[PDB]
Amino acid sequence: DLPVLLTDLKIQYTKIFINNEWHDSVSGKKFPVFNPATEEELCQVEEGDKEDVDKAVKAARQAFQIGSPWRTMDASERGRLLYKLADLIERDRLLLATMESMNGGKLYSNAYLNDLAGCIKTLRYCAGWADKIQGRTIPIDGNFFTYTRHEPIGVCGQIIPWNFPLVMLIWKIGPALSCGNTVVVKPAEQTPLTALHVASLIKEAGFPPGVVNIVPGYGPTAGAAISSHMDIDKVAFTGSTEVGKLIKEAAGKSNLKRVTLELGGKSPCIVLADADLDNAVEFAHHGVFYHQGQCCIAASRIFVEESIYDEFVRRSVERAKKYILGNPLTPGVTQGPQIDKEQYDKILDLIESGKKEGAKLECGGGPWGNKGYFVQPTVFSNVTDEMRIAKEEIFGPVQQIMKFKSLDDVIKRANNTFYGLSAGVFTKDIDKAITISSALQAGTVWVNCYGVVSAQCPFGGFKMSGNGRELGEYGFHEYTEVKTVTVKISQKNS
Amino acid sequence: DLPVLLTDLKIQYTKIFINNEWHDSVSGKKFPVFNPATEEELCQVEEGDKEDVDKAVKAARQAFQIGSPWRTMDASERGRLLYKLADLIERDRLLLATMESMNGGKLYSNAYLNDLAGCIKTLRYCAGWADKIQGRTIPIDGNFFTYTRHEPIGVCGQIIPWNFPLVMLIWKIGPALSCGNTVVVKPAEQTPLTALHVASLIKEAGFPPGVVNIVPGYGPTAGAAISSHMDIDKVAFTGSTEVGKLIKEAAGKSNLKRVTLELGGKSPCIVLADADLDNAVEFAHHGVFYHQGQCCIAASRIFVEESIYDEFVRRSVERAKKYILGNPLTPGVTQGPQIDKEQYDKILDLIESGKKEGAKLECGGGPWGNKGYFVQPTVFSNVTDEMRIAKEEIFGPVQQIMKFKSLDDVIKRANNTFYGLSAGVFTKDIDKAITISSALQAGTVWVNCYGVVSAQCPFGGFKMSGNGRELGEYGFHEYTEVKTVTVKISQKNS
Amino acid sequence: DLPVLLTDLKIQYTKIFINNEWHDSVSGKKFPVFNPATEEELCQVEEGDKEDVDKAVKAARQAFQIGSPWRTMDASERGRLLYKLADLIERDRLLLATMESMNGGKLYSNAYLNDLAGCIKTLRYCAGWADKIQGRTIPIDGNFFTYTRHEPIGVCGQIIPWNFPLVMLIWKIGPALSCGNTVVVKPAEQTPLTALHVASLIKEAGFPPGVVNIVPGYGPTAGAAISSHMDIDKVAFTGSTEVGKLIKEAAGKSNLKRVTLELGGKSPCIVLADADLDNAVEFAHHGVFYHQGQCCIAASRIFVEESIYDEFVRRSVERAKKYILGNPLTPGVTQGPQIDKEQYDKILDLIESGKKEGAKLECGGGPWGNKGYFVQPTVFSNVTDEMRIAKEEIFGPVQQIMKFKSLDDVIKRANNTFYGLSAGVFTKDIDKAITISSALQAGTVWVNCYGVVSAQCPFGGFKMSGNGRELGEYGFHEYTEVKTVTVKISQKNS
Amino acid sequence: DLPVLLTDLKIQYTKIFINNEWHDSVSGKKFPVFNPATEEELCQVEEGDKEDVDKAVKAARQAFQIGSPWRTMDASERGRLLYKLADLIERDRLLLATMESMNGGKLYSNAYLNDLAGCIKTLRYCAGWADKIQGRTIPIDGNFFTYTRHEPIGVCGQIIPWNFPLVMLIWKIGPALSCGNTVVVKPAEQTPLTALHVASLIKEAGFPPGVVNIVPGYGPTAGAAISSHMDIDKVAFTGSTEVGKLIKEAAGKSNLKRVTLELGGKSPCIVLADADLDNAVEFAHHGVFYHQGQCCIAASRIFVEESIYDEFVRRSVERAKKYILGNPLTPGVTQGPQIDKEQYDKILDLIESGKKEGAKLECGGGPWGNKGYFVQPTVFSNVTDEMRIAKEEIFGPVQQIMKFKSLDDVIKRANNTFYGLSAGVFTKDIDKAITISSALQAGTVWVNCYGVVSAQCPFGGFKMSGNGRELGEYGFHEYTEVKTVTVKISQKNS
Ligand SMILES: CC(C)CCn1c(CN2CCC(C(N)=O)CC2)nc2c1c(=O)n(C)c(=O)n2C
Ligand SMILES: CC(C)CCn1c(CN2CCC(C(N)=O)CC2)nc2c1c(=O)n(C)c(=O)n2C
Ligand SMILES: [Cl-]
Ligand SMILES: [Cl-]
Ligand SMILES: [Cl-]
Ligand SMILES: [Cl-]
Ligand SMILES: [Cl-]
Ligand SMILES: [Cl-]
Ligand SMILES: [Cl-]
Ligand SMILES: [Cl-]
Ligand SMILES: [Yb+3]
Ligand SMILES: [Yb+3]
Ligand SMILES: [Yb+3]
Ligand SMILES: [Yb+3]
Ligand SMILES: [Yb+3]
Ligand SMILES: [Yb+3]
Ligand SMILES: [Yb+3]
Ligand SMILES: [Yb+3]
Repeated sequence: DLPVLLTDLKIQYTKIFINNEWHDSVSGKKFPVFNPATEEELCQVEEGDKEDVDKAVKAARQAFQIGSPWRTMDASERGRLLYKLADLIERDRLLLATMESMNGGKLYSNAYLNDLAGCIKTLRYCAGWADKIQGRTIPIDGNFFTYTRHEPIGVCGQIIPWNFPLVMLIWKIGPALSCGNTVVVKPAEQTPLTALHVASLIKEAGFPPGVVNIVPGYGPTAGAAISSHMDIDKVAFTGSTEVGKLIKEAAGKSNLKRVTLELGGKSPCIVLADADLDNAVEFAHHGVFYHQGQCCIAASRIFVEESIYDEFVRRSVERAKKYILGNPLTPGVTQGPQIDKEQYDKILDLIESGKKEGAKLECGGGPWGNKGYFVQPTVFSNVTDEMRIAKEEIFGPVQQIMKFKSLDDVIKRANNTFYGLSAGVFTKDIDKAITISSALQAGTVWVNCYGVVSAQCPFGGFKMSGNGRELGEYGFHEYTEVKTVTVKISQKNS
Repeated sequence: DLPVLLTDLKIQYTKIFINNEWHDSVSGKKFPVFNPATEEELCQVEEGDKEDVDKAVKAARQAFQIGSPWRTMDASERGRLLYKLADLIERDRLLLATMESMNGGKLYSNAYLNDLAGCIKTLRYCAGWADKIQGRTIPIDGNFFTYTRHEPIGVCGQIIPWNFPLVMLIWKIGPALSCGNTVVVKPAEQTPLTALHVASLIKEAGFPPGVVNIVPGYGPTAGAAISSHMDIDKVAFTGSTEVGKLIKEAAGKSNLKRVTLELGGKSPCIVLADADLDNAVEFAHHGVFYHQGQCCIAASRIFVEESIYDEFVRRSVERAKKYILGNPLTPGVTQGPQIDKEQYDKILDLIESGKKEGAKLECGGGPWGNKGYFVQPTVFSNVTDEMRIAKEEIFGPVQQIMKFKSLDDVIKRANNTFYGLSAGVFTKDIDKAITISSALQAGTVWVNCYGVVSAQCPFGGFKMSGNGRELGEYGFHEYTEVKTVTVKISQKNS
Repeated sequence: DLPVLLTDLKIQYTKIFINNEWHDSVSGKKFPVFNPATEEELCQVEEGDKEDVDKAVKAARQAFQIGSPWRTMDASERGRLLYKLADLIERDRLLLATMESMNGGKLYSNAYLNDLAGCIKTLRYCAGWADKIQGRTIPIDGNFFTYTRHEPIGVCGQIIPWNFPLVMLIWKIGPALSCGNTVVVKPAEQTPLTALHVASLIKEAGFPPGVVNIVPGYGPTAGAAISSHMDIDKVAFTGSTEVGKLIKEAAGKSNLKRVTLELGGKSPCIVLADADLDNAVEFAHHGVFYHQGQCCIAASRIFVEESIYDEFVRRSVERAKKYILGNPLTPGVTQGPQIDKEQYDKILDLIESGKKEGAKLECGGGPWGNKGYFVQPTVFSNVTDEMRIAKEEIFGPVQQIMKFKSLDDVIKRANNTFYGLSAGVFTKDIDKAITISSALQAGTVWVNCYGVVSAQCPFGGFKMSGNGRELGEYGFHEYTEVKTVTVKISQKNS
Repeated sequence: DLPVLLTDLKIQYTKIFINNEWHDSVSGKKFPVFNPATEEELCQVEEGDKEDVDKAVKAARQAFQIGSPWRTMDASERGRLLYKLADLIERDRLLLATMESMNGGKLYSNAYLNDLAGCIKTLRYCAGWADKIQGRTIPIDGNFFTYTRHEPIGVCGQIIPWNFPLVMLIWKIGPALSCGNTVVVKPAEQTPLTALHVASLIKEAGFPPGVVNIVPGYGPTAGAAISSHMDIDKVAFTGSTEVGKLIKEAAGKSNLKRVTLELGGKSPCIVLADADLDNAVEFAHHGVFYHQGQCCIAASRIFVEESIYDEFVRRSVERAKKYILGNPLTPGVTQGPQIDKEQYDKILDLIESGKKEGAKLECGGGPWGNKGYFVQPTVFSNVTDEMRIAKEEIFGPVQQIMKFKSLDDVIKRANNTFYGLSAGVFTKDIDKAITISSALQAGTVWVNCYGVVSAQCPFGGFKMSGNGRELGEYGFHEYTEVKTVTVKISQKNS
């Protein structure tokens, strides 16, 4: 059931958010925000820089001080605030989904039914952990009483990507706040709008001032200022592996701040001859085409056993030829635009290498429309491991299909990459499902499905697809700092 | 009870250890190892470089492959191997302590009674975790069965310091092996000898070849090769904050390998007027003077409430004037040398800044002897927060004592540093012990004691004193990589 | 004789200049330009970035191609264009000086009589070199005819400082164009306006399109894009030593582009007992106070022989107390503001270290007015070599005076710095003038004067005050690339 | 006429040379030096490191002090010392050529007749410049007397390659010493021996102590110590473009030391249809095959007009098939080994890409012998611009031959590279020789010859083949620092 907003969307919040008030940039400058489906400017937003990241950090530091309201309130009350924030987002679900769809080029049905549901559910999940973060008492050698505190780390810098602006904002602030941190958030330059609306709801919910600060701006200026800042205790980043390496270097050079990264992928699927073919086709399809291919976990290499390869390719091409391109706000439209020109260019470039290096083009392979950053859904068969479209993250609607005959070999081929975010295995055989998923060097392995992500389980990459995990019980460890307290006593007893 | 070796020590193992065999360096070169108490060359050891770090990593990678003996053996058998290795070290306790004492300038009583006991106990602790590392089953939304595997990460590069060579070797390899990793270890250039003996025992114990590789050599060559290597999954390092920043940058630039660091400190003690004065004096003393001040956790800033300050200083100076300097192998000797000339120079330099910047010199303040890197135990009173001896890690036998009158102020002063490894609080008041230890930005806080370290509890720094934790249940998390497996099912039931 | 503009200044040129046309920024953004005497915004200018630096470089590259008008025109015609440009600047002298004075906080008398005269004279000087740049014929061994061509290098990136915007623009483009290069100029963010007016005159004079491109914007964005650009053959920069090191690193990492730097100073004067005291006082005064101390060559350490030290200090303080602070456009005003807040802050910070570290404050030492970045002219006597005000470039109206008794010693003290831009020697003795000036590690040494700079002689630093020389016959070498052509012949004759 | 040494060579000088005395390394370590034709160790040499580079620099700095013998001696006497050093090298010509041939794998006829003749001639050339380095007197505006001093820069760090050890040592120290600098030289790790012999002759000739210091050792240790050293005024380096970028970055980060680089090439020849075909074949052949292809200026891309392409290829292959591989000390042998395994590997790797990417292999293409680093002389025809063997410097005996039909196009292809060291043009037409050589982006262009290098003319690269020039009148500018002295006078007269 898909309700819609019964009034044109008005853009209201466009300023820097620090200490629960709206700030103009120190420079005075603003920057444009565009709608990727029309290339039209939607509004202008205040441009944060080093100078503004400093006001946000001083505020975050102040709200983190011993004796402050955020440090002294019950953990259950931190949880309460988070639940309240989720209720408010549920209240503004129609406007946030529309804003998300219009700003981020995201199908409104997905924005409303998937993105907003996931934001609300993940916040509610995080809220429940707040008063269940516990340390330990430990039977140390000698006459001592030893316990641990799982304290918040402190001021956390959090850099949000443009592909899932609201979801990723909540994946970041949810755990960080549940554990008792304060945050300085830099949403993507392309997609700052939904974050600023959420900021208004953070103020409404009653979070103490300085606990969440949101500084829209550019990666090279505001993002660099975060990663190199001397009083930021931790940085979290989701984005390309390329920028991830710069983040990790900047932390090193500056103050050795803790770093977690969720980066790109070139995630493989392995489809065995005994698999339910239609199920494998459908999940692998959605796996690569979801949100215009703009997912870190895109199933961008599909290995299919030789004897069912032809039939897999046929059914796959058939599914890809059913899309309807257009503005993501209109019902019936099933493929929106790419986010922007850089991405658009990179994708078209990569599609050309495919054709040129000699992959079989099954459909698509060019742009679409007179306005927007639209790419036709594209399928390549007979792709080989040396081709650019098998090595590089495309981040576009471009599916690679490959054959294999030997299982040992295809696992080595699946693993033969610096990436390692996710993978898929399709088979009816118990032993193969368990042994293959154990052998894949990937952070999440799906068996007979793909792209199943939930707040209850940890998510992150092996190798250069990331450091650390988000969500689940695990993700909450990355947002605490462990302190051991050891007290001399006259005599211990077990 | 202090038994000794009834024969002169012979140096036996001096080569690179890869695949359970002894290798000459690829270059052919060797480097000298000296005895810091006599400045005499003890032997020559094979010098590992990039080219040799590569042979060690290829071996570690091979031993980590799916289907290998180390990957397929029962976790309980990994535990068994570790227990066996501890029994062997217990068997060679006399020779290892002597080697440690002679190579590292460490008092033989401490080497035998503390270092060797700690190595054996910590290995036995780690051995017991091997088959108790568990993942989770998770009640994800939707019709799915989801579980996690806590897999080993892979090839771990581990860089050991010179101050506690054997203990730190075991803190590194214990957890790493218990979790199922393979390792490439680079002991300190000053102190490679005990590591190479342990390597012989790793072979005797029956570890599969390639599971532990030990490559002696230099930081700038062998250490840099580890930190920048493209097929090393994680690096662990203990040493200075300065080198720690280079390690973290190199990981960033190369392959985004995971990084844990245990770095320096400028650890404070706060002594309240109600404290047991003699107990506080004794622990603070040992806190700074242990092993010639060459401890990351040195209690190098001691803040004492004004009304008991004079009496604390008097008793402290009294204790410091009781040492007997000499070769650490002779009974009755209670202070050995510094490790080497660089450290010796840095310490004497820093002692001069004290005198010059106008701290009150209470005893010591110069070198000792005609041979060795000996520094007189040194105490400064009326030290202030701006002095070099209050800001910089000395890593030498040099105690700083300071007064305070206001508790709020002294906590801010304690916290006013980029370091954050440890701290001490001395008081009889429950509320003060709990509230002060909560307010200190330090990884371990001792109450009415100092320097109490055990395998059962996690150890690591806040801020620039480190990233991550070692030992305890916690340390074992840093040596696993979490994989989520999500399986489509027809219907789930709770 | 000081004529003035008989109409209010209107700001006309505010856009990016590429191929002799005005361009909006690719982003669409603009940035404010302020008047430092009132803190009022004067106008907004188009903000160039990487994306716009690329349009400028492609244009510069195209105008440099073999067969193009700029490459094929007579060298004498390049000279003609430069003379014409000087005539045009002479025509617009009143408006350019006013614009300079208003935008850069520069006394109008100096702007009109010194800056504009220097621009015109230096351009005319450079114009005369164009057809007098010659290579060589060389009597190589063997039967060959060998000659050299002194070709232009190619596309030169030139980054202009804010202290002398027009003068430095001409010091850069004059030689570069005379030698036949094409340029991409990034004026200072504070002072882009006069450059854009000159650009209009470059178009009027008839330079081929693409020979001069001017891209206003920020150092970290537009300046970094220049220094790291892959198709820029050379970068010239005047500014702080700090940024200079980044420029030189960026050139290294990118394309090994040639680099010339004119950086800061901490320039000394040595005043001997036999000097003409009044002359030494007057030149040393102007030496440090010229343009609010905002000169790379500021005489910021004045060493005066003990027996005339007191009298030198008295006369110096007397001269410093005669200033009249105010807006630089009003006659009678003799000290304008500092350029901006960062500089203002740094200066006030440094003045405090003086007082605190215990220099004798003779006058000044605080801000002035309710608007503007005004600092009172400040004099310190009894300054010593360890003080911050003796080691750091202040770049403000702050004079340091020091005593000496031994000539050997004071030369070592003069030289005891990483800087080395300039120095002054005041004496009546021939031998002392020659021997002292030979012994000073400085690029320009004045004898019985200071701050005498002319187009005919080379200007640049020793040590960390710069690499290379500007102006004179010398400066023209830094803008050519030497090609040797060796032709096989049957028989050579002398 | 080829005389030989009438006794087996004995290796005599193997230590670090500082202040005209022989020093053991501070570490105590030595490193092996091998004979590339037999893989046999020739001797061991003292290994210099940071710690030893510091002793060399302190010595160089002391010898450069005002009032020292090297600073105060007549320039003509610096010249005299250099002439004397050349006479001594002429005296030891037989032993130096043998040492060169044995250590560097260089044909003895070439070592004796070319390398040693070039060393002696270039030193004699440099000696004659010493008292002919002059500054200027300059007609500055105003009443001033202005002159310039062309002073030595100071301590120059000089890093010598392994391909022409003695020649390049003299190209570096000749100009540097003639201008009055002091030097710290780091010969290649492969080829330190001839440098150390020359050092003995520098002492014999009577150079003041500290004027030349020679520190054998490794690039990553001794070479890095030079490039990053804080009291070294300039660094000169010849080697790969890759290391060149590190040198230039290190200078930037450290002390902004001046930098000159002579780096790799991928130098083209253009052979027009009207050329003397046999002459073009012979020079292009020697151009690529000289010293086993181990020349920066290797003619590694030969473009031949279509109508004479086949005949050029035939004649070229014919010439390449006439070599005799073996130890370079035996008469009749015409091709020695490659310098070492790394180079050997890189060359064989690159030869494989040729075959694989589909160039026509005309002869060679594999290794030779059971000992040594020998590669068969290799010729490829029908090479195209995208192939690895057309883009990458091979530095081995591997000739690339390509066709062209359009002159405009082939000049663009010649220029379409980041390299730019040299080029060759073969034609009988005056206009084509002049216009083509003007259009080539190369530092040296030969017409109807190749590889003609002499002390009288400047040598260096455009683009990423280097910064600056060596030899000729020009090279001497890179070893001076210009000081302007401006003296106030009552009245000037022309
Ligand atoms: C990493 C994430 C944002 C991917 C988005 N996504 C969703 C919806 N998504 C948002 C709410 C999330 C939450 N609960 O927070 C649950 C997951 N569905 C997907 C995908 C997907 O990337 N791919 C490849 C898919 O195939 N499908 C089906
Ligand atoms: C970090 C560590 C190596 C410090 C060494 N240490 C020990 C003995 N040590 C070795 C075995 C370790 C184990 N169980 O692994 C237990 C701890 N005792 C100490 C200290 C100490 O540094 N300081 C400051 C002290 O005051 N005391 C008393
Ligand atoms: Cl477009
Ligand atoms: Cl478009
Ligand atoms: Cl000593
Ligand atoms: Cl000593
Ligand atoms: Cl202000
Ligand atoms: Cl102000
Ligand atoms: Cl070999
Ligand atoms: Cl071989
Ligand atoms: Yb952009
Ligand atoms: Yb378009
Ligand atoms: Yb050392
Ligand atoms: Yb000594
Ligand atoms: Yb600014
Ligand atoms: Yb103000
Ligand atoms: Yb090597
Ligand atoms: Yb071999």
